[PDB]
Amino acid sequence: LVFGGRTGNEDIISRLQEMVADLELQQDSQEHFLFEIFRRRLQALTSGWS
Amino acid sequence: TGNEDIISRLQEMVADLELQQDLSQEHFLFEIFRRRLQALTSGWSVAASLQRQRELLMYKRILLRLPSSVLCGSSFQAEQPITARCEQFFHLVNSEMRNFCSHGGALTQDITAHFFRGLLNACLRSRDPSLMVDFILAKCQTKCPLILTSALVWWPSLEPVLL
Amino acid sequence: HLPSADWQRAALSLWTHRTFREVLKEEDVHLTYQDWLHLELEIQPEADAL
Amino acid sequence: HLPSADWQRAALSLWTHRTFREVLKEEDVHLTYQDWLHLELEIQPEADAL
Amino acid sequence: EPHSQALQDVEKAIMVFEHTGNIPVTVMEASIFRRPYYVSHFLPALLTPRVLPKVPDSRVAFIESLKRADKIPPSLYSTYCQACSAEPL
Repeated sequence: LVFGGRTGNEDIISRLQEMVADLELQQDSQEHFLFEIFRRRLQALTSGWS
Repeated sequence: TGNEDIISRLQEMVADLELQQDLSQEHFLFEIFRRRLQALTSGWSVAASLQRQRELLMYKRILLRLPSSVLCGSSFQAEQPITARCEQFFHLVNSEMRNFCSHGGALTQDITAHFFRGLLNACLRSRDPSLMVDFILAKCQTKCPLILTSALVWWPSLEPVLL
Repeated sequence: HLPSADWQRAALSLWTHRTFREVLKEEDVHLTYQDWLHLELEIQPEADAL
Repeated sequence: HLPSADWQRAALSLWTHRTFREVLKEEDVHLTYQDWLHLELEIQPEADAL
Repeated sequence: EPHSQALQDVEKAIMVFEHTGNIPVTVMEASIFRRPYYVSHFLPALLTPRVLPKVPDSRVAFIESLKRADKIPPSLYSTYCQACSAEPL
């Protein structure tokens, strides 16, 4: 029985939030890598209705 | 353990006030740090010493979580309005963090990198970046030489990041 | 949604009841922002209820 | 060495051991950044040594 | 085979419910218009003929939300609850 779902790490999303603010101020026209990654994961999924 | 959401709320308000300032002035954080160090016992007893050590390591933690922009500000306008908040920071490094948040006559990898990242950020955002970098790192020989002495030990770390 | 409807109902009946509202005005009791922060920090990211 | 002594001492004696160091140099073993994350994501804040 | 696939499907449905509330809607579509696979899936949704702990939790709340949706004909719920109650050497 899988009985819901566990979390693991709200820390690591904070460790991301940092690097995000950093690169962002370093830039400040060009486009972000996040939306690229999102497209890659949506593409690597199955295209079915199941 | 209780708080990682509230620290995110802090990050939110920090970035807000960062952009409000980008719209020279010195940050209220360093004032709060000075007030708590002052309101500690100036007595040299191990109780007070350890309490001060705890308080500084927590200060170091809060600044490593928050952006490297609160250290150096952002977008140094001209050479006349220069070294604002960095003297605020240097006073803290000389008075306090050199006592507790050090090792081997030098600083911490974490805060060294946090500072240098903030430095290159604001400098490269500003014009004459090499010249203004050289200016502030010449000031550091007089105001807070720990940074340079730290950056000699933590160079194999930073050089890739900075390059 | 959450545990027993009677505990829930009890809380709401108390909350709506007038003399609670008339007491909440003159107040040391009115939950200062700092007191709020002390309780919100007391709780964990472990057993949330939210 | 197979001491049935304390675990802390055991771990550190194994670290110090040269042959373990010689093994880490052949890099199917060196714990990538990604493998690092895949473990650190396993663990919970709930129960934690640190 | 549709039993194991159905358990993977109900796992996903429940952890979407968690990240949300209010019933993942893929499943509510599959309910009215895939009744065969709805019952091949809804057997795994009631595969907790098992210790139901004192506090409500994921599975508990998931199935409560479904029976509030007026799905689960009370036959299978009654079944669920009943099964739940449980020299040479």
